[PDB]
Amino acid sequence: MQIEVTVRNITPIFSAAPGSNYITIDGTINPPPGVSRFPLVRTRMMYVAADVGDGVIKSVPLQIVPGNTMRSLLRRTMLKHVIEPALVEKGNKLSIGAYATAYSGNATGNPDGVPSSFDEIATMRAHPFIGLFGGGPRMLEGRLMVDSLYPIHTNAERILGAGYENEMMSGPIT
RNA sequence: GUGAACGGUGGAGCAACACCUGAAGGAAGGCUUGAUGAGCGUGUUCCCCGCAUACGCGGGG
Repeated sequence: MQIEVTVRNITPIFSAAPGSNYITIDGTINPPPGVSRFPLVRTRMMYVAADVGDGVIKSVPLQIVPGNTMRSLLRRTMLKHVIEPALVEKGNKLSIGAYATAYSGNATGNPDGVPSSFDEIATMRAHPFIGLFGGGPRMLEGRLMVDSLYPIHTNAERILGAGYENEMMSGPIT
């Protein structure tokens, strides 16, 4: 089942791309050394194959938010005000490892190499929260598939599948 | 006139069949482009340093 959540950002988006990048006072991202470089945390960018001219496809930049950030955000909002109220209005007490595995998919950094029983797998994939986000010590596969947040941009023209032919941003978005 | 002289290791044959690199995972917490350099007081011959070599030049406060 496919969900397409079209959102519009009200304030600027800053998902910091890792990397020691630098900037001059008048632009010029990553200059040659000696022009008094300033530290610059660029926002997250996905390279996307796109139509640059008639019959030519090139790997253009397109500024996105990664799907891991979105996946943890969805996990965090359901945990913050659908799952934890369902546990503390009923007085249920999750363990600290249970809290760690709920909020981050694992309790420790060492998954078990042994597989879990099939009844356990069926119960957790039939579970409302654990079915969405798997993992755990025995590495359950979740049912949820969270894509990265692309903008409605012509650079993402091959991403959207021509679902939206309007509202297509052409110029730079940064 | 080498116990020599002469003498083909040959023909043919499938390394091949099947196999998910995969499950989970927040780039983030904090951070004034704002200044800084733009205008505001002294009223006449007093020390010391070099070039000279004193006829004078440059010069410290």
